[PDB]
Parts: sequence; C-alpha cells; structure tokens
Amino acid sequence: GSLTEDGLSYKEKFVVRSYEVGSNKTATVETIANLLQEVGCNHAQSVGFSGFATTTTMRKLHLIWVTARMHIEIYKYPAWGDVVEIETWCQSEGRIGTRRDWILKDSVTGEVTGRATSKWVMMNQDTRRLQKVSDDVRDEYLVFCPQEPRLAFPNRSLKKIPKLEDPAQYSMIGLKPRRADLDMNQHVNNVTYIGWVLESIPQEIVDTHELQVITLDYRRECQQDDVVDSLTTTTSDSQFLHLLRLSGDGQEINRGTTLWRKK
Ligand SMILES: CC(=O)N1CCSc2ccccc2C1
Repeated sequence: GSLTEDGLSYKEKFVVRSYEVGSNKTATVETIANLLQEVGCNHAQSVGFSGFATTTTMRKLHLIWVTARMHIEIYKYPAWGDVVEIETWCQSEGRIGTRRDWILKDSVTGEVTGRATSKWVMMNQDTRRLQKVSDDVRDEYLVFCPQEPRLAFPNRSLKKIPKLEDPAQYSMIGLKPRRADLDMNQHVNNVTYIGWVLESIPQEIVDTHELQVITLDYRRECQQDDVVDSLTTTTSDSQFLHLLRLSGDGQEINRGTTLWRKK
C-alpha cells in the first residue's frame, strides 16, 4: 500500500487467503479485523511511528495508544481469491483521544463492501493509567490527520453498550489465549477478543446468518495466564449483547453488541 495523494490517508490491498476464510469461503470477521490492524500499522510506519504508534515524546513518557472501542459494519465479505482495498486514516477527538477509520472496497467493483471505526486513548504503559493528551503530542500527530471531518460513520458506532445481566442465555467458558493469540509484545491481540465474543454465539446462528455489525468496548487486558468466560444473550435480523469476564472473579474485560442478517 501507500499514503494517498495528500498524505492524509493510507491505501492497501489484500488478497484473501485459504486459511483466512470461514465455512462459506468468505473472509472471517477475524480476518477483517486483522487487515484493519495491518493497514493501520503500515499507515503508522509510512509516517515514522511504531503496534502502539508512539512518538518521541510518548516513548519518553512511557505513553501508548490503546483501543477503547472497535466498531465494524460489513455489507459483503470478500471471497478467498478476491482483492480488497482498504483505506484508513485518523482524526483527533480533542484531548479525549483519536479515532481511526477504515473503508473496505472491492478492488474490482470499487464498491464499499464494509467500514470500521475505533476509539484510541493515551495511556501510561506501566501504570495502565489513562491521561488526556498534552498539546505537545496533539501537535506531533495532527500533521498526519485531515483537519476537516471525514467520518466513515456519519449512529450505531456511538451507542452505549449495557452490562449483560446473569444468567446469560449462552456461554463459552474457560477460554485461554495461546502463543498465537499474543502479539509481538506478549499482549493478547485485540482480534482474539472478537473471536472469543463469538464463541458464545450458537452455531445454529453462525450457519443461518452473516455477521453484519460488531461493537466492542475494551475495559481490561487479558493476561497470558488468564482465562475468560464468554457470555451472550439475544436482545431481539438478530441482535446480541456480549460480555467477556475473568473466569474466576468475574472481572469484566469487554462488552459488545452484534447484529446478524439472514442469508
Ligand atoms: C490512533 C492511531 O492510529 N494513531 C494515533 C493518532 S494519529 C495517526 C496518524 C497516522 C498514522 C498513525 C497514527 C497513530
């Protein structure tokens, strides 16, 4: 891929690979989330960042970007073989943090086959303590963002997610991350959590429906040595509320909604 003409967004294409697709020979949503991360990481490279996207000042202060929310809407999943073009860019949301967005297109048709957004926040790597953004860093990244609004989602991506009340309708328990689920920093990839959420979706559903939407608030990181319970309940198309929590204490690590359409 590369930066667009104006250097305020990044474009890249991906060929969907054998092991990337689900049972209907189209890309799994995990494959997608992976591709957003990947193009995101190249956008950050192309402009001289680190996958924490750190600046000089940030590295100095031990600060990091971390995802607070991740929101994906898919209209059509690409097929094994198909080429998908993904464009991505960031904007600031003042001192709250930044937003990254992606547009997914068919490289053939040029039609929008999906879109994503995400909320990133500034955090002390060591203390896990969030801080608001100083003006000095709000000067380092701004030159890589458009100043005029550009919204993938101009609203479902912004609705507030409630906490699932016991008993949950479905559940998958005793999930734990293996080494493939850890990143280059030995942190559980944010894609893993997506995978875990959807373990408590009944197979019946996965077979009759395509996933349309997924929203996901991140609350706590799952450690290598932790174990997670995945809970789901129907709130209805078909809709679900979700909760990931520590198997033992019941400490929450994620919450999220899905939306599925008949085929
Ligand atoms: C959220 C995020 O991706 N970043 C922080 C906010 S700006 C930015 C702009 C271009 C490339 C990479 C970044 C890193």
